[PDB]
Amino acid sequence: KKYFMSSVRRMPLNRAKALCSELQGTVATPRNAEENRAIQNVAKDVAFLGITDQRTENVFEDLTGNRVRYTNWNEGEPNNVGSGENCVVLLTNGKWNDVPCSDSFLVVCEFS
Amino acid sequence: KYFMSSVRRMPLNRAKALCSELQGTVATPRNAEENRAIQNVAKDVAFLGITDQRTENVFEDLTGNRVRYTNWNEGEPNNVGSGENCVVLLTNGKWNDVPCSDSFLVVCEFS
Ligand SMILES: [Ca+2]
Ligand SMILES: [Ca+2]
Ligand SMILES: [Ca+2]
Ligand SMILES: [Ca+2]
Ligand SMILES: [Cl-]
Repeated sequence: KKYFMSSVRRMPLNRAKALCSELQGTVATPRNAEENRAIQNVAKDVAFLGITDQRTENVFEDLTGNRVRYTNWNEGEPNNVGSGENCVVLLTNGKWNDVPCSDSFLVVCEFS
Repeated sequence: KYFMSSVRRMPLNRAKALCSELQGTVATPRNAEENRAIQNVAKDVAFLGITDQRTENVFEDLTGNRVRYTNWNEGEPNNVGSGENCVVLLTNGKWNDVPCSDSFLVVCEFS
């Protein structure tokens, strides 16, 4: 089964990736509503998910380059504001928001 | 409990910081079953969340609880040199006390 754990400190996606990979896990990528809720359970605040549209704008993939199926975008998202928002966070209501990969948020790691 | 191993080596203070960052702790086997599980996730010698830093030869977990189950390698713990107050799980599953300043892999434990 997948197990999700939340970080205590906030950091940009690249550091979030490094943190989860340090324990041989990955940044949490919910594949369905059950997993999305499981991530909500552990994230006490806005937290990074392992999804990006860095390759092609508006084509969201997990960190292994696998195009995602399930999405739970907050109304109005993804909006790619300004210079670009190519990373994704799980808001406190469980919905998603695309944000700059360089911005800092808690991270939820996934292990199985 | 879920056990995960790090890929890089680091001293105990950094190991504690890593496990704590994801709200866990350095793995502390409470019986032979947990000891084997940690051994299996660790690909090389790794730190356990046990030390005798507070009182020499009184081994406790990182929350101050004295440990009951132990699996010391023959001749251990020997507190050699200027002192060894940290503990590692060897590749055969037995334990060895080592300097906390030394670098080893870390196995984190989560509930
Ligand atoms: Ca984008
Ligand atoms: Ca947005
Ligand atoms: Ca000692
Ligand atoms: Ca020793
Ligand atoms: Cl020491």
